[PDB]
Amino acid sequence: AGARVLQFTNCRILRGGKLLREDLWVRGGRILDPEKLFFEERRVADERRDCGGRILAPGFIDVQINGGFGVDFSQATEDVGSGVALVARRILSHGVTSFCPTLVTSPPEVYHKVVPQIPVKSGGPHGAGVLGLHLEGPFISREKRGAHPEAHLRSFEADAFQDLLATYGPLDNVRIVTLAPELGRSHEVIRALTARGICVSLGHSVADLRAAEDAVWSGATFITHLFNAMLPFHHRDPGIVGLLTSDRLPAGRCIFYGMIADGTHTNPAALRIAHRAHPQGLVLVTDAIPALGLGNGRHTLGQQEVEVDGLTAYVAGTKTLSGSIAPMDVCVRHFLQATGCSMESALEAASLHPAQLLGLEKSKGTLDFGADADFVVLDDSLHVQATYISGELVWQAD
Amino acid sequence: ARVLQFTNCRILRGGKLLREDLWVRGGRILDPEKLFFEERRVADERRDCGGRILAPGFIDVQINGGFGVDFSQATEDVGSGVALVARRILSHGVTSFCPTLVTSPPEVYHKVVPQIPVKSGGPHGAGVLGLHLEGPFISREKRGAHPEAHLRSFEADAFQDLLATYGPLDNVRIVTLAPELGRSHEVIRALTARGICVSLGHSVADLRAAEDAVWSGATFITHLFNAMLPFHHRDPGIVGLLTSDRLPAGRCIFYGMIADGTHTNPAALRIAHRAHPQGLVLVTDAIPALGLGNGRHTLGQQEVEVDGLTAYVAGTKTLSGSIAPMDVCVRHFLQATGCSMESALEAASLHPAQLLGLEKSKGTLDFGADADFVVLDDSLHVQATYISGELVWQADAAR
Ligand SMILES: [Zn+2]
Ligand SMILES: [Zn+2]
Repeated sequence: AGARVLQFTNCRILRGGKLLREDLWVRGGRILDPEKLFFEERRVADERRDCGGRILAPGFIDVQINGGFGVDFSQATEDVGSGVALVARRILSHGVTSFCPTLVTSPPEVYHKVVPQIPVKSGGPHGAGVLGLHLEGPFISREKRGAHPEAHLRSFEADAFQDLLATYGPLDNVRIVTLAPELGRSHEVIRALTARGICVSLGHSVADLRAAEDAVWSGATFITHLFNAMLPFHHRDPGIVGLLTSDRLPAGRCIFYGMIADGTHTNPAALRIAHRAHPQGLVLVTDAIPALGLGNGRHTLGQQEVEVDGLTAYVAGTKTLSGSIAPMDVCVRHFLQATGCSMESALEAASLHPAQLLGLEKSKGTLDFGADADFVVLDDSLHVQATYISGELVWQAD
Repeated sequence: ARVLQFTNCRILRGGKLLREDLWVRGGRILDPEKLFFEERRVADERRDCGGRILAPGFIDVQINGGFGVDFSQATEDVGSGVALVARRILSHGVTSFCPTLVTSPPEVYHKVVPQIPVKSGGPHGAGVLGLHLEGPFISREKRGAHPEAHLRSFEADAFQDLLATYGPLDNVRIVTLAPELGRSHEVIRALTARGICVSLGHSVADLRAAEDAVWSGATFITHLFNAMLPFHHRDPGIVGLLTSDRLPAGRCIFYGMIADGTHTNPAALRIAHRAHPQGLVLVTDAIPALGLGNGRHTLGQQEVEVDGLTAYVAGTKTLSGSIAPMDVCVRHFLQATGCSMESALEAASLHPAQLLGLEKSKGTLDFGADADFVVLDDSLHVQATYISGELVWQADAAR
């Protein structure tokens, strides 16, 4: 009640699935109902900001990003925190206001050192907020390891959740774990992780549909880059993609799924068929690697060497895709162009949906009253012109 | 000239089940308001439907035979076999169909095609809308149950090669071919210029090849997912037509699906219906073993064995068509997709009518259309079948 009231005017705002010609009101970092404010507090805006007719949408949330701008999160470097901060800062210019630093399959000693150095952290002028870690691997399949090194894959059979605890170390900073559910004893691990509030995602897996459905019933709620590093859809063997159409899942519970809309990992047909089959679950992720923002050269991805050739990142010396160099705003615009969906659907896939996945939909991913005032200013092509966190301008184009 | 009024019914009209009466006169659906312009404003007969559903009669555009009849055999009485099938499928809710012939030697087409002409429906059976010729101009890689020995190609003289194979095409309504065949573009233009629907099937065509064939005039896909490349995130193949933005504006690509519970799992029916609901066409793809069950049968030049309710080419695990009737397919599609009753009924009637340009006379309960319709309960069991406003089959007479 003791903070300044900001009124953003001459804008279209994404609210309730629609672009509305309505002002955005903010105080103390949260969005205000202006009618409630005048009718209970009898207060008007302390400051007005003309948005020039542009679009305001909730800031993007990237739940799978391995690094960027030369930073590799899967390295136990001397200043891990500095690298996270650099990425957090730079992705503001991509419209990203929250993200999950992601680590790929690594030896346990890397997790033991890196994980405690990347805790949850609120966004601000210092960069997008850190929502917690996404640990992708090592409990994934050899057949679909993709860019993950075979030598550091692990399994559960010995002592299940304790094997995972010994591998990663304390899980306080962890928010998502990608695993392959066909691993023996995955049920016990999925129960333990979700009981601790950790989202379980299915990926890098040769699981069939029934195994995937079992994993959802155990508590899994996410699919890691749909179509990538999993078996294809077959009309008598649907695999993980079949989760998008399954009627055997808990009634009314939304299974979410990431898609990499960089133009290389999935064709327009795949983005369209998923968006049409299950629009509410689609989550845009960058799956970015350290070459994000650099565009070329040799980089690392954990224990692997990565080479960027043209606009595509491969494990050095191979034709194995190893992440993306497309920032989130590029993914949003590509998803929009490739699917022919509405601007609202593209913006929701990059913010609302990841927020819902993580249970944050009351504070992030929306412009609803009471939510955090994390939003981006967009032109009609969905180019980012400005980024706000807690109602404060934290990045502006030039 | 009698006016029939069906009362106490829900009718499928405009994509909705409406509690409205159905009026019929002269074999056609009647606008009751037209009676205000005539001398008599009351029906000559009223039929209380007990709250049941009236829907357009099913249209099966891919059925190879059934009940011991194999359309792809040059027997001494081809017409009698077609009539037998036509008669029996009334009990499955089917009031029109396209007898389908599989890959055969040219001598079979020359004898059989002239003996299966278009024929209106009636008490003697479902109407014949024309022939569906599936093959022989299809891929070796995806020939399925079609015999390798009788596949053919176009490269020599294209449409003339097709004419020499089939003989005169007057009775032909659909041709399934693989568009990656050389000179397929020419054949597709020639067929569609003559009013023949071209369907893509038994093909390893990539998406671009499939889209090109649509631009050439193709409007149908033969049993989606069966005998074609899978949906894939690098190149979706023919299935990608359901999501393509590269097709002629305003053209609905239609696609058949076999909803027998064996040819495609529920995920496939769901993913297609959600990606492109307006194009989905239910076909039985029935084979001569329909209604006979286990044992040895034929499918054209092939021997077929039905073992455990599944049809295979004898001595193989190669699927060779279906033994599920259309009403079973309708109910399976409904249950498997969770779609509306209206969507399931439209996929079995409206959509195949639209494919064939017949939506003003078949596949609808619109005014002026042919009064071909079925009486259904809420589980979509067919309890009665009407053609030209006349009752031609009834499940029982308990009511
Ligand atoms: Zn991955
Ligand atoms: Zn076929």
